[PDB]
Amino acid sequence: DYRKKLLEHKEIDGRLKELREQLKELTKQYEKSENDLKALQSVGQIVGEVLKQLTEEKFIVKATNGPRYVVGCRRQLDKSKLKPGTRVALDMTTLTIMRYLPREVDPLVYNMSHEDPGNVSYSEIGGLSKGCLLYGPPGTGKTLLARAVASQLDCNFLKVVSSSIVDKYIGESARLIREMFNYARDHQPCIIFMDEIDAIGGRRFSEGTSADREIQRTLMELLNQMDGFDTLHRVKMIMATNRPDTLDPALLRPGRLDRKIHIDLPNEQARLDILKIHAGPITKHGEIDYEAIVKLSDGFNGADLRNVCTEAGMFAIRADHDFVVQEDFMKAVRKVADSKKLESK
Amino acid sequence: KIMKSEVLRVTHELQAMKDKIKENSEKIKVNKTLPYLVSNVIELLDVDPQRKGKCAVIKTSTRQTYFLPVIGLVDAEKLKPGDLVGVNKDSYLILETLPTEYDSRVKAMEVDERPTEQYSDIGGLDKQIQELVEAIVLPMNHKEKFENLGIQPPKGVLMYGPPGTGKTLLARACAAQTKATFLKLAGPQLVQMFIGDGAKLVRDAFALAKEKAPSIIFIDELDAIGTKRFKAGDREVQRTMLELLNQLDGFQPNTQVKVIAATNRVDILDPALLRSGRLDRKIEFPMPNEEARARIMQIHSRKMNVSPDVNYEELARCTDDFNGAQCKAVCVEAGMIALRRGATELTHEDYMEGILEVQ
Amino acid sequence: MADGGSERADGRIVKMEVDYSATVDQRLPECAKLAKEGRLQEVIETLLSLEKQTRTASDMVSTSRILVAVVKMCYEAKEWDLLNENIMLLSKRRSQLKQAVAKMVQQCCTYVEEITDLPIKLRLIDTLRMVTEGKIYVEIERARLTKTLATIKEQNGDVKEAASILQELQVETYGSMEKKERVEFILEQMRLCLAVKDYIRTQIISKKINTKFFQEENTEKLKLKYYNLMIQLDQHEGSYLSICKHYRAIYDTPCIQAESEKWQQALKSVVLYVILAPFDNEQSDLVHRISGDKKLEEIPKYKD
Repeated sequence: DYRKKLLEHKEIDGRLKELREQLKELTKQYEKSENDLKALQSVGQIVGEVLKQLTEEKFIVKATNGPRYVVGCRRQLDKSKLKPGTRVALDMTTLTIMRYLPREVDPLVYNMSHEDPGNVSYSEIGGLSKGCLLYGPPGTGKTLLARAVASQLDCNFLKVVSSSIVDKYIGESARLIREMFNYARDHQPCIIFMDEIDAIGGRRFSEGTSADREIQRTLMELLNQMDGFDTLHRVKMIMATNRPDTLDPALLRPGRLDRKIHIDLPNEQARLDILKIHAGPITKHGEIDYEAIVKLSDGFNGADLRNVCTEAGMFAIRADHDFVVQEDFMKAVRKVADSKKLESK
Repeated sequence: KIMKSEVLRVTHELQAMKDKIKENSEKIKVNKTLPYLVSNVIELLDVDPQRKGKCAVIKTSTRQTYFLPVIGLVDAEKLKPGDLVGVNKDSYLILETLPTEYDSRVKAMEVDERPTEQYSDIGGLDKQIQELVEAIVLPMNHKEKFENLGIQPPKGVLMYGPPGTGKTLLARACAAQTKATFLKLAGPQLVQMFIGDGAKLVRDAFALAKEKAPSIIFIDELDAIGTKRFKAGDREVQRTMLELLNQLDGFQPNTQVKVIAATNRVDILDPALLRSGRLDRKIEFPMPNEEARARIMQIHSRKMNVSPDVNYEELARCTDDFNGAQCKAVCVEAGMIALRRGATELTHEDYMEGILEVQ
Repeated sequence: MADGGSERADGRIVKMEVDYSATVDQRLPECAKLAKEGRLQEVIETLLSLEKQTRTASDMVSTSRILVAVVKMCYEAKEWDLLNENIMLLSKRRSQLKQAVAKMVQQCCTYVEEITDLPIKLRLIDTLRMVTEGKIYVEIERARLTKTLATIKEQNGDVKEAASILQELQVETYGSMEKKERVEFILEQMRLCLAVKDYIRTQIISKKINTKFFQEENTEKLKLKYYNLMIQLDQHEGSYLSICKHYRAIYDTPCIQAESEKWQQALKSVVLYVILAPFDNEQSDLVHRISGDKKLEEIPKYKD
């Protein structure tokens, strides 16, 4: 009688205290609405540029539209940012200065913003313990690793695509080799990725045309800046490709590519580790046996092993079964992997 | 319960807040009614040293540059360098941002809602088309099971084979089953007179696929521009093409709308087209035999008044090394001269008459 | 493919049991062409991880009972890149080289305690020239041989090699990323300095010592002991300012170890650097870093 009323009143108090969270959470956003409505009251600002300063207090501004004006100094700001050569902002009333406007390339934001999150990718590369060559034996992952450390820190996102040395006009790409590598020599930290270099890696065996001679001339600038009269002790380049046969044996000198990393799945612990990191979100039956999948797989591609395992998960979803036994893994990874061996020419 | 009696005052304050938000929330309609012009927005992060640094660069349509910080409501897809933003008369604030992509010559390339033909128009290809029918039905309805199993559908499917096989009308026939928006694109459309057009066409395709609703983008004649030359125009198509491959390799959020491709020949096979997001689904579509051609010609000719005395042996013998769209042209031609033959019923000589007529 | 050299390996280890060094001279042409061939990158790795164990196993059998070591040191001392001179395509492996040098220093480590005083000076004088002739290494064994020789030079009484170990240490500490081995090998900088006592060398080496290291990525346990062993010799060379920035960072030492013995050293030197602190600015603010600690008032010098 008395002992039950404390628990019952605890239940009424429970259902009474469980209704505040449905309102007090959205009231912060509702008040944030009026906070923004009070934040949109700072309006009517214009821009300008400073060329010549006569008086330390009042100088000449240059507007983007073309007409020039002169403004004063606001009591809040100081003479630090007031020096000429810094783009600033102005107001329509009294031509006061609220703050400055830092310059940037319309494109510099694109070249300095593309970023890729994910910090576990550095430890999701599997059992893998002045230039690096990522060649193309029967095993993939050249992009998941470079994008794994590049997604970890990379200190930048200086990606160099092999399609940026096209130079449709006269082949003066030396301005871009010295321009971008001059940016690499300017910025103290720099990491360079060179993916799919086989397209620009012509062996120039026979007499090349004008299209090949300019690309091989950019390769001559690469020679002149790797083993020429310029060291590359601090900058690092990652030459990724697809076929390790046409990789410019003139460029295959060990003076540039110190080590060679054959991206494959040789070790049973590396294939088992990559199989376990790719087999994370998949659900299976209690019968688990990875040694048959790892043992039967010999010299395959990592991401394509993910595509074959998920292809076996779809072969198992054809029968719309929630649980997925490893029989379709052995027979579907077996048969589909044999089809990859057929299409591995 | 004496300590829990103060909750009533809190609920009265909250319902009073809901009663008082109607006015300041009501002026949203009269202040944010209509942005009268369109102004381009360029994102540029500033630093104030709360007193936090946040600003943006504005450009009006009349070529006038002004100054304003990043303001408005809660932004999720905003803060991108886009156009068609909300702005009042003279205060120049940002109220309603909406992406423009406007250059309608590329935006309105092929505005198709849905086609008429379906997958039940062919015969003898279920063993090789069933994988594609699954690969378009299960990624559209079974998104829930993709989290229990951890499955991400591939975005590049290579529908390759000899020409004239009707792969375009067949992929469109499956696009009727996709129920999504169908958007064609031709290979020779990337080669333009001006420079950098292919970047606008590719970023436009991923602008409508990325921005718009879940759709279907089927391209064809990709082999006509997929040449791996070692100036050259196909190397410019290597700039645009390798740019697209960079947008299918460097973009992990590419889990959105797929990109279906079809090549009429595999002579110049680009080796860089092998990836989970790239053209990994390589299902070979050979030339249909006389049996399969009699099947697709029978189902494509099931509407005309065909004579029941068809043993398919004469047409099976005459159809040697033919294709799907060729027998479709024989069916259409038979439906063309069968009208002027007087007999409303399709005869048996019209098959070889059309075969020797158009071929 | 290594399938040809594997049979020669596992068969050679069985057939090579009692034969003298002449059969090794017969093996020289058998392994010269075997090292010249095998262009495969990942396949011949086993052939180089077996054949080297066959020739070094024959070196173990030859060095087991009787050893003159003259012809032994002449074979490797005269034949280093004989197989690397005909092959114009350097496979840039750098995978079995670390196992090569590490296995050589492992066998020399099993033969380095007490075998015969004569060949050790020529073998070590050979490998320290191999340090200079290498120019490409992880900088682990190159420091290992010269510090395990320098330890013998400590009791040998010849301190002339200080310029050698401390001159080669700069080369052995730049060009690679060493976190643990750099601190374990950095004590040699101030190890022989008690015998050398060169002021300009102390000026070159806490300068080269404290370049980039504050707390992290370097654990031993005995870190504070080496901290006391770092700037105390700069107090020997300096007069008073050397400990102003030294005795201000030992406040975490009582937190790491027992606080019983910290009263005699840490809480004694907690006042000397603020007494010897400059009178301009550091005296004004540095007196507040020690004020407030409950252990400060317990010292009888608190009134001072």
